[PDB]
Amino acid sequence: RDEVWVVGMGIVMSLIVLAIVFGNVLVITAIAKFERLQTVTNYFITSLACADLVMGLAVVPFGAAHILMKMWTFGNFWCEFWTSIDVLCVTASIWTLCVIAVDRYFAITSPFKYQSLLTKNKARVIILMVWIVSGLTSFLPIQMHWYRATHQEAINCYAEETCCDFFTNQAYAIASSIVSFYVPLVIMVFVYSRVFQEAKRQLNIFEMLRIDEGLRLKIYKDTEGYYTIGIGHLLTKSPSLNAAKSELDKAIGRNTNGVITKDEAEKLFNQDVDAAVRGILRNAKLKPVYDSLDAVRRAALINMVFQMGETGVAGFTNSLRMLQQKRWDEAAVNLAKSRWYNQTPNRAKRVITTFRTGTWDAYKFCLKEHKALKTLGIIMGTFTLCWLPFFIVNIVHVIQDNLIRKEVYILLNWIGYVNSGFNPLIYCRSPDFRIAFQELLCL
Ligand SMILES: CC(C)CCC[C@@H](C)[C@H]1CC[C@H]2[C@@H]3CC=C4C[C@@H](O)CC[C@]4(C)[C@H]3CC[C@]12C
Ligand SMILES: CC(C)(C)NC[C@H](O)COc1nsnc1N1CCOCC1
Repeated sequence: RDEVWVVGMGIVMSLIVLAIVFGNVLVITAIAKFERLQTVTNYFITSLACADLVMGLAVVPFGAAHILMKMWTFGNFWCEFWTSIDVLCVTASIWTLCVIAVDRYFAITSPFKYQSLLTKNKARVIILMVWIVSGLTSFLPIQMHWYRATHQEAINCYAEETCCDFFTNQAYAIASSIVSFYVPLVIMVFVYSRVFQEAKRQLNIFEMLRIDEGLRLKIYKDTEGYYTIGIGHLLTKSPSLNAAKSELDKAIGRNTNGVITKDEAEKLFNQDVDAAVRGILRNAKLKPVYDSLDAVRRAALINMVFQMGETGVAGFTNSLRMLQQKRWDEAAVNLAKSRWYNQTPNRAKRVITTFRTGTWDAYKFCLKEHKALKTLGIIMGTFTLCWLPFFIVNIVHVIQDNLIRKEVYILLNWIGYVNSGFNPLIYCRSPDFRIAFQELLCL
């Protein structure tokens, strides 16, 4: 209990409280003030950040006071109430994460793909419902004293206003643990593993080419040096801006002035990728290699025709022969031994991998909408990494009470507590939240 331990642990607990509060009001302020961040996914994130803000203000400081003082100095009424809020916050967090997982599944399986089927009205209704049901399953078994144990060590701690050690009967510690944590966790891990499976299997040429070519609504110059716009649409071979601006207006049918809209860029991208497949079926050297290939490897060939041209890809006489004979790794080395690989290495390696593996693993989490699914997977993933050891030691204590000490029980609970401050830092992955944070912090 040395002076450097109590002050040392006192400082880190104080910093943990500050990092949780600051970080979460930052997230709540960002979604409430910036319209770009006003989505149904972010509505569940503000629900998650609220529980985290309640954690850092109402549970973590009183928990820190219980460790340093080695006793409870807030009475028996605030003891039960503090514990009830604590349980409510963890239940609401995992259930909102479960709701996000389900919402993301219904979105990816819908033709909208990355848009939720829920409106903002029903999303709010879903959010207050998790808090009403969580509030009922968290406050009622504690206020009614259904959680209470019948052994001497327990009953004496309830009577003492100095004690607030969570003593429970084996029935509450199993029922509340599976209903408030294990059931939403199992559903979340099973449902969110499917959203990752869907995102990868549903990858097509349109998403693949948006990864490789990108999207720039303004007229720019590519790696080759020629003028390009939208998703890899070459305008002219002429090194003249007005020459490229003239051929731009002729493609849309209006005075563009060099600026294009998403509707126009997508329309131009659709006819471009259609011209790429049209050229393959007309070219005598590319037509049989296309028929021999599979749906995913066909996209890799279309991609090559989109970038280099129909006659360009027909030059790989050896590589095309290898693709028909289905000698993927032997095709890869010849494709590596090219000017195309030297000029665009990050793009070529992905297309070459797609020919080898015959999967979308090279284009794994490359799309902006996929990064958003990865970020949400990290939010869910760290939560279970932080809470699972505490919830495992909780369902082990019921079978054998002497197997684990009280010192390791609080430590694993605090591993779950520090999670409440990680979520805001994980949102820095999104550029929308990054731009929001910088503006609110005035940097
Ligand atoms: C211990 C108890 C009293 C604290 C509970 C606090 C309640 C009132 C808070 C915590 C989380 C909150 C929700 C967080 C998310 C949203 C989405 C937002 O776009 C509209 C409001 C709404 C729906 C909030 C309403 C109020 C809410 C349910
Ligand atoms: C033990 C103490 C200090 C009250 N912390 C509670 C934990 O942070 C999490 O509590 C829970 N949230 S949802 N389900 C639970 N539990 C964990 C404890 O045993 C009963 C059910």
